[PDB]
Amino acid sequence: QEEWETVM
Amino acid sequence: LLIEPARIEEEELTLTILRQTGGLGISIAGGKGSTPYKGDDEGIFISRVSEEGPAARAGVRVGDKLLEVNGVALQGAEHHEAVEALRGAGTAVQMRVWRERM
Repeated sequence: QEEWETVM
Repeated sequence: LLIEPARIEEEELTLTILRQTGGLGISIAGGKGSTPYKGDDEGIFISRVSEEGPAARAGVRVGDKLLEVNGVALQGAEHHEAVEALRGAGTAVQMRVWRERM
């Protein structure tokens, strides 16, 4: 649920 | 007595990022159905900006709400939809962001 750090 | 100066409480900016072989130099948070990054706002936010990276050099700041990328609106978007938008934005990533103060 918690997706706060998808690095791009 | 002293007077409160002119204060900008909100901004909507258009920033143009030049992706490097490493990438954009950001981290995004939130999405419809996700644990919101700020309050109950299930929108997409910039949670991290690499110092002197592409996004950094383009004016992006931690906390910017992501509204649109190269003409693709993210309203009501899930996290992975925003992830797929940015992964494919290409070399020039023009994003529209919303920004508070403090």
